[PDB]
Amino acid sequence: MENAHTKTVEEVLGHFGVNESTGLSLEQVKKLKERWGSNELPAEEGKTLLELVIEQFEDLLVRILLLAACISFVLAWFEEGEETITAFVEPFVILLILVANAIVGVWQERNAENAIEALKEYEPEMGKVYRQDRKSVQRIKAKDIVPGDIVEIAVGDKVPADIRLTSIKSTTLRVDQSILTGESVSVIKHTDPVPDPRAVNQDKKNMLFSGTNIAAGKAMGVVVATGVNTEIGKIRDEMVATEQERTPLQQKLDEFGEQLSKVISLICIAVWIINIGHFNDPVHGGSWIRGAIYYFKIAVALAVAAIPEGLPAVITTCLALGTRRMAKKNAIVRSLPSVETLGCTSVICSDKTGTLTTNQMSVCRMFILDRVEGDTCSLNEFTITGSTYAPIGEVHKDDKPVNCHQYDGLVELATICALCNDSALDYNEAKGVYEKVGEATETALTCLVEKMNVFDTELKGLSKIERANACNSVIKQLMKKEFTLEFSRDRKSMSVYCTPNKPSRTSMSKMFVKGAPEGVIDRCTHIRVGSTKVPMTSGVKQKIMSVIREWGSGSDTLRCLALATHDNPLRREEMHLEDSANFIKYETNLTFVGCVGMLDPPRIEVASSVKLCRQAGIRVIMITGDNKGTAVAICRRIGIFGQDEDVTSKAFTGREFDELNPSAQRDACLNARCFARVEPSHKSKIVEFLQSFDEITAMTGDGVNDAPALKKAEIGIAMGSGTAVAKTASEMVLADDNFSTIVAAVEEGRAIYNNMKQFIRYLISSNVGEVVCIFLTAALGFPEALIPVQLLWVNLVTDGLPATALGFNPPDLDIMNKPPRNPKEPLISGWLFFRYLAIGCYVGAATVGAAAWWFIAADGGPRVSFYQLSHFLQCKEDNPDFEGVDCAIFESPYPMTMALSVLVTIEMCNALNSLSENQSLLRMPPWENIWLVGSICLSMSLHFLILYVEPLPLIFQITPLNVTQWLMVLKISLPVILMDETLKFVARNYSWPFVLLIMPLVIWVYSTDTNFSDMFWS
Ligand code: ALF
Ligand SMILES: [Mg+2]
Repeated sequence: MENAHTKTVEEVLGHFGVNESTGLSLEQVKKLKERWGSNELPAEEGKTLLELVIEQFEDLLVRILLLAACISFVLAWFEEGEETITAFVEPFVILLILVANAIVGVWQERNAENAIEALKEYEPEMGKVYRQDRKSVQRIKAKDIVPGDIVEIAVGDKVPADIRLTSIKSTTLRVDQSILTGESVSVIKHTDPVPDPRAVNQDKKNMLFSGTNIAAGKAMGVVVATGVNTEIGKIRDEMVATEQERTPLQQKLDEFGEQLSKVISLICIAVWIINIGHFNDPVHGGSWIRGAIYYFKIAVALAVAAIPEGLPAVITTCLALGTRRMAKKNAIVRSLPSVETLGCTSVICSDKTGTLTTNQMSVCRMFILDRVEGDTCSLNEFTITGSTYAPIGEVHKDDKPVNCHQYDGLVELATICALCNDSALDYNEAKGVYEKVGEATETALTCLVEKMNVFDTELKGLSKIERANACNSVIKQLMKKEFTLEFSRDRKSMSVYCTPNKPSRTSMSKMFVKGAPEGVIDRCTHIRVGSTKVPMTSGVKQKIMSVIREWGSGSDTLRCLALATHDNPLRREEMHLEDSANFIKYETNLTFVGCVGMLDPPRIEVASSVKLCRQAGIRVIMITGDNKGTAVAICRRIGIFGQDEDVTSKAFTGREFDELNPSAQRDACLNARCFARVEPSHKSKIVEFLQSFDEITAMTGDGVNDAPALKKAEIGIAMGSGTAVAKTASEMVLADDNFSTIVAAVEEGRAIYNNMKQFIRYLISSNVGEVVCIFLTAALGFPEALIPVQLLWVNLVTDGLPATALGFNPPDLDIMNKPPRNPKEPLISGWLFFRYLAIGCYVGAATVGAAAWWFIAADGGPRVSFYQLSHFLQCKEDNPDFEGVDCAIFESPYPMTMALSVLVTIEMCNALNSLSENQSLLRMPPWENIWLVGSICLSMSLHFLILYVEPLPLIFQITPLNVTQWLMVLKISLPVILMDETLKFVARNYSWPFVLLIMPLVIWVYSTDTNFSDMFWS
């Protein structure tokens, strides 16, 4: 059945072959069941850990590292029995870091909440259905309802499937459609067809939708769609068809990984070509026997040197620290990688009710009659302060405190509001927040009554439990409700009959009236001025109507609720209380006591957040299921739209949006800033159109309708008092219900992204330095200087501690005044690429020289020959007298610890001057980041431990160093800071206590004058 709302009830009955009270037969129900299925939303299967691990192992960098570990294990098998189990430490440690990365990634991306199964609890467990031929009413589970079936729904019942209403009992059907519109207001429904092929769910008032409870009233209806074909079915389908896409930083890192893999392949091929020169098959030797292990030892070392192993760990640590800061700001973050993507947000999409507003209806304006002029009257307008159901508020007439006891019209209005309401107010001691037991409008009237002590009741020390209803109880003690007249569609008003409790009261019959201004005023024939009744006149009616229209159609489109009372009601026994037609007849001689106006009020922290978003370059677009007028009024109130701003081509509705031209279809999302009366699919389409412009969108909401948009958007935020569907479909939850936390999170994400760029560049520079070192050692043929396990230790511990310290950098001063960054921004620029490539080349050359320094120019150590004996695998016993030295000195740990110490100290110095992108270290000292110096001294302490503890110098081929060699290492390492400062100065042009600290040290280390002898190849 398509467009069931357009067709009449007879047509939709005939199409299904269904009649009232004889809905279906035992075979027709089976045919409809097999044709469609079951009234159920298929759940999402939980993601198993095995598939998560397999997918996370698909990373190219991880794959290269795993291949390196495997080939290292193969090489270690060929190793002799002379060495101990330390030969297998390398594959073990590489596998350990790989599984550590996998486990930390699982911890990062594991969420127990499921987007469908736990969330779709809106489906009723049981519903009275199946008006088949067997009996009358069948209370069978809603799991197996067929589209042809007839359903009856009662008060508090949840609609099982998409139902096209046929008959309405109790004259009113109040439906709560918050899951599809976000509004808790009761939607009065009818059975008349709406003759439009394309209509939003709000326009469809002849249909019932699954998962929506009934505020009041009972009715009968015929199902139209079930299971996936329902509106909640569309919500679930949107919830499952959206797969989270890698954040822009992750895309940049994947591009870097692909580039790194290709350059690894090229460098490995080049090394293999060069290794042919040293080990040539025409030259008689064991080229295959022993040249293979040397080449593959390079390949494993090259792969280890290229991959920044500690980068995922430090990134996770930084994201976890940012998440902890957010949790200290009362905002719990569910996904760490989405913390940084907050900074690059181009557009913020928001839901009006609950997120921008308080979702607590409160009356803000009210007026009564004080003086009546000739064809004119004087309205005593008041304003109510308060946006919460708590009765803490004051009346303001021209912004002055007012005591309502003196005014008699206010007392009458308060009595009418107290008695003519069915709802009430209660206090939750557990939560500490007053909540509405019934309708929002009647609860707002109750709160207004309690705010002003019209009888001057004493509330000096009343408990919060009894403060909720004290004034209402005092009023109700005076007047008792004999009966009530229910709301009706035709009269659009509510009447309550009351009798005074005092036995000697002269007046004994009063009917209070509360309803829509039009009908109530047209049915009003007198005006209540103070305690005196006044005949009505045309001018007073016209001015009252004009005031109502300006209150309900301007900057603050409040819902208008006219009030009245009946001073001469007919006797109770004279009444015929069966039909609603007699109600309007009995409601004809009212006196206009006054009127009130109410709206959903925005929070007291939204407008500032919106203007701060505008300052930072983020556009805040409001998308809501409410009517366009209220949406625009709230937009103007919170500052999205100007008070006098024209919104002809900037505010749209879903029906307007769908029919719009494709070029204008793009243009609307390009320029418009407010969307109202939109389905959840419309919100998803808005977000998708915004993303099509390559813009990161932040969706904020608190309802089920927001969930498809929250999932579709890159980052989704949910309020801490909204539905669990929004909470679990969003990456961030605002526990304190504070909107400024969003701009705070954007600021923290920008700072986090800056720090992440800094330490990513630092780690990549270290890695390229190690790669250049390995390539130089392979090409020259010199004995190895850096072993892969030393590279693991350097890349993980002594780099992650400085990397975390660099992630602890203070943020930029102008961080929140800058526009959002382009998502396609390269992580490395050309000049910075040149800087870090030069640093890496210097690191490689320095490590190679430090290894060669011990071999050739050893001060106090064994001095080998020139670069002629650079090749060392050709050394053998009974050699042609190359030198009278042992051939086993080439494996000594002294050159290896030389290279390790040079690398570590150069990395420490690089961490010192990686504090800033282009600011020199002289301008801002390392003392600014007190974590940086602490992490660096901790890393030096760790290095000294691995040098001087008992077992550790065995795993790493290193030995303790004497003072002279340590000074040589320092002399080699120091010029890196000078080189970085020079490069920074060139970048810039194309404090004193810190400066005086290093002067006594630089002279002391450089005082010794030690020269070299390697000059022939130069
Ligand atoms: F609360 Al809404 F669209 F206004 F989900
Ligand atoms: Mg909402």
